[PDB]
Amino acid sequence: MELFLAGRRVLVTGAGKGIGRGTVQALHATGARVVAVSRTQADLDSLVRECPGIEPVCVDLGDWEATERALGSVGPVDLLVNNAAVALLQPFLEVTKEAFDRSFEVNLRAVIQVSQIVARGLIARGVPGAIVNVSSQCSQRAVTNHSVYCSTKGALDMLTKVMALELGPHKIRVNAVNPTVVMTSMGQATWSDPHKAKTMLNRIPLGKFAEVEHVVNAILFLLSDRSGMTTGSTLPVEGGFWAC
Amino acid sequence: MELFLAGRRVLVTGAGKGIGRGTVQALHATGARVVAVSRTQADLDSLVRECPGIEPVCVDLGDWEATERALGSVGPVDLLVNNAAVALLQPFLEVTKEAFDRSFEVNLRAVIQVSQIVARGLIARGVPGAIVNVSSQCSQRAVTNHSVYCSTKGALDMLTKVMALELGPHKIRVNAVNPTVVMTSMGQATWSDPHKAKTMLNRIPLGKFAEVEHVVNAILFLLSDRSGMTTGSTLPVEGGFWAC
Ligand SMILES: NC(=O)c1ccc[n+]([C@@H]2O[C@H](COP(=O)([O-])OP(=O)(O)OC[C@H]3O[C@@H](n4cnc5c(N)ncnc54)[C@H](OP(=O)(O)O)[C@@H]3O)[C@@H](O)[C@H]2O)c1
Ligand SMILES: NC(=O)c1ccc[n+]([C@@H]2O[C@H](COP(=O)([O-])OP(=O)(O)OC[C@H]3O[C@@H](n4cnc5c(N)ncnc54)[C@H](OP(=O)(O)O)[C@@H]3O)[C@@H](O)[C@H]2O)c1
Ligand SMILES: O=P([O-])(O)O
Ligand SMILES: O=P([O-])(O)O
Ligand SMILES: [K+]
Ligand SMILES: [K+]
Repeated sequence: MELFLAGRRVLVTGAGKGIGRGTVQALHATGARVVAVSRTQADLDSLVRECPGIEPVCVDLGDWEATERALGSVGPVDLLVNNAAVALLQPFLEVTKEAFDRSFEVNLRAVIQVSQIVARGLIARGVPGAIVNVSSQCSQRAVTNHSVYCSTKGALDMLTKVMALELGPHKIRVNAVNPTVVMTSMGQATWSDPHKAKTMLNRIPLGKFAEVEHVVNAILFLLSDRSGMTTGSTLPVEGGFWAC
Repeated sequence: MELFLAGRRVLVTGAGKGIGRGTVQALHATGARVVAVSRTQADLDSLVRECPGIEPVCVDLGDWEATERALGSVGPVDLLVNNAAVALLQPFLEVTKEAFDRSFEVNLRAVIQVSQIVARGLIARGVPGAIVNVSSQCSQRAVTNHSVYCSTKGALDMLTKVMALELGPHKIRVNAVNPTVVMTSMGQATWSDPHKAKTMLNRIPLGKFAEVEHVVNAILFLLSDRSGMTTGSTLPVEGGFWAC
């Protein structure tokens, strides 16, 4: 099923590791031109060795001022994948001001900032485009010790809908994908213990966690014109967790 | 908190046992006039003995024609509680035509028929009113062997919403209540295995099942003018089941 990403310029945040890195790889291989944004330069360095021709951009997206100086000069971007996030887990009664702030600055405020930059350029060129926000299964279902993280993702699902509403007349689509655990570093830091994992597994009808590949496939579908009448949506990649 | 039910005429379906029976008693105590509809006569005989003054109507609500003949002549009814239902549990691959038909005739078609009769009368008298549909936590979360039952409750939630929409201009509110397991006869036949109740109990934050009185409290709030701007909703009485 052609998806018409060959040739397009795509920006991916949090591309150094995990889902964002596999997204860059998938995109490169299909022919799109990629701008890889990430916090750690050594991740970008290896990625430009593996995926020749991408453009690396190293910046901490939690810093509004520094992001604007690094990204303002990126140029024409057709497609955008907002993937960077942090997961700072704390029981509710132990949540601190600093964990709150950092989590919201990276997981949500950055999503606004980068999206504005790409959406202003699409409008100025008068062309259509698409944005995918990587959310989570726990945007809609509570998990212990995840009150701050799950609130950013709950906020992100809603941000996705207002973006979709306000950007729809400029033919820019905006969608979220909501995966279950993925055994990236972020998932393995938390669900590596056979027992905690087990309690989640028993709730997943397909009886397994997601692979990076499942997530990328959903991302690529939502970026392509194949999903031309889908916007404001939250696409689950959670093996059926939300259904039961 | 005055909910001003005294003096109005309320119809309750499935009044012979469980939540419906508990609803009739609560209303009876508050001075409302109750029409009690149920399938089994002996259930209504003892109900009239404990709550003198209620009007019993004995009829099988799955029978459209008998219901019309039984209820067409019931008089001014201000408030309606659609509580009667059947739970015919079969694995999806064993669902039969008969279990399907019987479940939808009782759990949904009867809701339409009795609500039409009550809504027509209210509109003729030009007075406001309120309808509560008793739904379920399984209206939005799947449970094994409940494909038909959960579908009737999912249909009920949505019916509630269209009812709310069309009857809104006539000052009739329509809401649903969505309880977790309750240890009526309906709850005791399924969840009586200790290992059974355990699976679900661990997914309920308040760590217990619902009592009849919790459900009745919610029905009464939704019938009262205390909930005057609430229509088309599904109020969970499930100890937080839906939240995680
Ligand atoms: N893995 C799962 O269990 C899972 C489940 C549901 C949803 N998700 C979502 O999937 C997305 C990716 O997660 P993942 O598992 O791929 O995580 P990961 O393996 O930890 O990678 C996240 C990437 O984002 C980068 N990043 C984080 N904060 C940054 C910042 N302030 N500025 C620039 N880049 C930053 C990280 O860089 P550094 O490592 O250099 O900091 C890393 O390259 C997230 O939005 C996450 O919430 C993941
Ligand atoms: N108990 C639970 O765990 C639970 C959980 C979530 C939601 N709910 C909902 O709560 C409501 C009541 O449940 P419950 O536990 O109170 O059930 P129950 O104890 O079995 O009582 C149901 C009542 O409805 C009557 N009824 C059933 N079919 C009828 C028909 N065709 N015509 C006339 N009357 C009929 C029954 O009469 P007969 O017994 O004489 O047939 C009985 O009096 C239902 O809508 C049920 O789906 C119950
Ligand atoms: O809700 P998560 O922790 O499985 O992403
Ligand atoms: O009606 P249920 O969801 O308690 O089985
Ligand atoms: K997670
Ligand atoms: K049930």
